[PDB]
Amino acid sequence: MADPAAGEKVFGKCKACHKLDGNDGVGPHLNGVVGRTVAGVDGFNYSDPMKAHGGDWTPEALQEFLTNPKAVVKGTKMAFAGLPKIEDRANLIAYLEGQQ
Ligand code: HEC
Repeated sequence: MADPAAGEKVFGKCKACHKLDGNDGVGPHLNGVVGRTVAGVDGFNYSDPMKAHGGDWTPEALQEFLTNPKAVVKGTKMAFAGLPKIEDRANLIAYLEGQQ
């Protein structure tokens, strides 16, 4: 299931650290992350294994990192446990395509 309205309720788990619309808080601003370069917001300083990772945030790279972030990038400052169900990750990735 890839629904952007159910992805807005799943993004309430992200809202306290991350704000979509230009504003960088505890994490960076997430407007248009689907396809965006790893360590790409010039303005937010990232972790050293996040800067050394490379490539882009594709829908499989976002599904692996949102399943467990500190197992995928060993030494990221993202203090989030994980989304185990596919519908929560796929609904959220449809909302992050909706806000490009
Ligand atoms: C605060 C406790 C966070 C929560 C809750 C979530 N994330 Fe976060 N995110 C946070 C930080 C501090 C960072 C930077 C990590 C680093 O190593 O520098 C991040 C990063 C992401 C990223 C990468 C973005 C990029 O521009 O490279 C993504 C894709 C990301 N976080 C997504 C995300 C989502 C969708 C969350 C809710 C399910 C989520 N984060 C929660 C801090 C926190």
